[PDB]
Amino acid sequence: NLPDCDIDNWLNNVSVPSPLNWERRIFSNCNFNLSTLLRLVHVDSFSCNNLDKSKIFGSCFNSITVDKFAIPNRRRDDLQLGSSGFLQSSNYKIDISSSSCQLYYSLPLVNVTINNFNPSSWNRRYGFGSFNLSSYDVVYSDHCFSVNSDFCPCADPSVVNSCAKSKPPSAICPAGTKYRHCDLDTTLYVKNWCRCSCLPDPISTYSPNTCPQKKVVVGIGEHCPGLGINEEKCGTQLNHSSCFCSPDAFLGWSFDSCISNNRCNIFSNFIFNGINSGTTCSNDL
Amino acid sequence: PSNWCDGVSHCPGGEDENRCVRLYGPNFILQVYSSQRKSWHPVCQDDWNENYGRAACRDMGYKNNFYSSQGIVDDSGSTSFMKLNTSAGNVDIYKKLYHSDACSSKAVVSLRCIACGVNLNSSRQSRIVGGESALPGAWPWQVSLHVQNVHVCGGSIITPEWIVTAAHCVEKPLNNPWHWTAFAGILRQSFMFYGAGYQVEKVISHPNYDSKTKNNDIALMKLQKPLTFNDLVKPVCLPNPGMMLQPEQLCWISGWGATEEKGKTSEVLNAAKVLLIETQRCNSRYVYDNLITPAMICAGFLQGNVDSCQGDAGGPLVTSKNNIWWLIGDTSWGSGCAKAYRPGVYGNVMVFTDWIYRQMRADG
Ligand SMILES: CC(=O)N[C@@H]1[C@@H](O)[C@H](O)[C@@H](CO)O[C@H]1O
Ligand SMILES: CC(=O)N[C@@H]1[C@@H](O)[C@H](O)[C@@H](CO)O[C@H]1O
Ligand SMILES: CC(=O)N[C@@H]1[C@@H](O)[C@H](O)[C@@H](CO)O[C@H]1O
Ligand SMILES: CC(=O)N[C@@H]1[C@@H](O)[C@H](O)[C@@H](CO)O[C@H]1O
Ligand SMILES: CC(=O)N[C@@H]1[C@@H](O)[C@H](O)[C@@H](CO)O[C@H]1O
Ligand SMILES: CC(=O)N[C@@H]1[C@@H](O)[C@H](O)[C@@H](CO)O[C@H]1O
Repeated sequence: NLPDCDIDNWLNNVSVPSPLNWERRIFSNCNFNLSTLLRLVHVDSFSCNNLDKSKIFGSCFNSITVDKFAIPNRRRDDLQLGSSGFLQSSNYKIDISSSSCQLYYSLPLVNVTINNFNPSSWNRRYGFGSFNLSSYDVVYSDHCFSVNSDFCPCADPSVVNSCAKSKPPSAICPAGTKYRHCDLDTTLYVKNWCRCSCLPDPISTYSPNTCPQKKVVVGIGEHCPGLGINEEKCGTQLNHSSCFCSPDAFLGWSFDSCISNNRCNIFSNFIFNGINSGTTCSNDL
Repeated sequence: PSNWCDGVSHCPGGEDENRCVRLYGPNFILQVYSSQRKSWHPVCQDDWNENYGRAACRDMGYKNNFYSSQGIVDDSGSTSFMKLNTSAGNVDIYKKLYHSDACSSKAVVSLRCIACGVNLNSSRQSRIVGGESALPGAWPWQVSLHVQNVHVCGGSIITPEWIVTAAHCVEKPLNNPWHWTAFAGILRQSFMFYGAGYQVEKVISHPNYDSKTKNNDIALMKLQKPLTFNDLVKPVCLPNPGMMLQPEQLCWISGWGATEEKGKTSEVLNAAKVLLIETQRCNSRYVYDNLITPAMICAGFLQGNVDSCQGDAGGPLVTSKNNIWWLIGDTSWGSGCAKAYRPGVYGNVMVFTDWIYRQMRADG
């Protein structure tokens, strides 16, 4: 009388994610069948680590952490276990030491739509939105940058109302935050020359210490804390104006597609839990 | 001076263009300017004896100094070589040179006019900001210049009689050689007090030096008494046109500068490793907003923490190549000390290598 998990319905959903915004569904207290999961899903390849593939039949689990995200064509090879590629260091780390069965499969291009996102607060209170692209692209981060719970990309109205060269854009930051760095300097005859912080671009800042934008790596369970923002591209020049950063500043992202033989590629790292233990068992016999 | 090596004959005899001589390459391949084709061509080893080497170094602002001379296989890819002849009864070498397709010995001349670019072996020396102590003898060209027996700017030597430094230290009213006093081969600033001074007989400043943009910043102190060379004091070879100085190349800076900005000068000579910064990278809108003239060099780290400071001015920018040190830059000015995005800015000696020789020969 115990119902089915219907895991196959979740992978074959019309909404297909990206490695930047991989989700997680904790399947628990329901049935399944690996034969039906192998048949109803057009599998490219199926592999298991730290758990025998033949031992899934009959043995069961407490809760299955099921993740999914689409495969870029140029990033198919980076999903190797333990690699240091962009996907495994800035999109989704795969815990090698835990029981994980990886599944490779594709969905037809007629019923696949992609809801790209950017899990983060540091880079979504400060101007962002539709990832400008076409009807079949899959974002993938190539370097994740983390910042404090106080970095106002926008500079300070006053320093600039008195600067006179390198006038970097500026806006009133939000109640509870701290103005960006700026060291009013002098060179030969150019007076008050302001070289505000994180100047060139978050990935060319030869000051990996002065730029509050520090570099980081994703982590089992945790998505990307934040992407990249040219700090000379965030803000209008008018002063009395909120910290509206602009859509053309998001650098650190790349739009490779998802189309292999007339079909879109998707992956999964079914994280497991509780061998020979649980109430989410199966009828595989 | 300035009338030398310009393509126009000034004196009626025309010695200005017929005697234009310079070295070339890290292996010191001699060149002689050909007035008929307006180009520099190397010389043959064939039928050459050491007496002509005396005349070559003398016209090269090196007077009688002559270390060694031997023949090496050509590497510059030149199509023509100067060829000597012994049938002429005259005593001048330049009337004896004529063009030839190739030399019989298949070699060109490596001319050394002074034993420079060699120091005692030193292991650990990174004494400018963020480092450890130094050892004596590793930088024997480095000298300190004093006004009223206190340090103002550093200096480096290239001959027993000449010291190069920055022009902003010798700016008015400090353009009088009586005020300057140089000390050679002493590491501790507490020891350069009693009788160790070498007075400067005449200060030389660049004629087109301009203080607003601080470009063409070069200066030449000349001593009355030539420096007696030993293990603790040795010159550094003036670099030649035609070396492919790679980007990021490991160079060494030295001087008695402060360990931090606005701080007091160091008691002991400091010297640490820095890196080259390419000039088109430096003169962009970002690094200095087109402030870098072609006679200027940016060196150090954009991340900072290893840079020149006040008192490091006049110091040498040296690199190691074929076991010979080359003085490619002179510390002109620095926006802060040990700071990011504002590295050390250095004057290009390479643009002014010919200008040094023009003062060397006229004041010999
Ligand atoms: C509902 C379901 O998916 N489970 C099926 C079961 O109905 C079928 O009797 C058995 C044999 O083919 O295979 C299982 O996978
Ligand atoms: C079943 C399904 O989801 N696929 C539909 C198909 O029924 C429809 O006839 C055709 C129109 O594009 O293709 C998909 O939209
Ligand atoms: C407003 C918007 O974001 N959409 C633009 C679209 O108008 C343009 O045709 C396309 C070309 O690449 O670039 C998108 O970013
Ligand atoms: C969390 C907090 O309030 N502390 C901030 C920190 O976020 C910031 O990185 C640092 C440097 O500006 O200044 C501290 O005051
Ligand atoms: C010395 C002599 O009698 N012969 C010279 C020759 O050396 C010279 O190269 C040539 C033209 O330059 O003119 C000849 O008269
Ligand atoms: C290179 C050549 O053939 N020209 C010689 C010249 O060098 C020499 O100075 C002159 C007079 O002695 O006689 C010329 O024939």
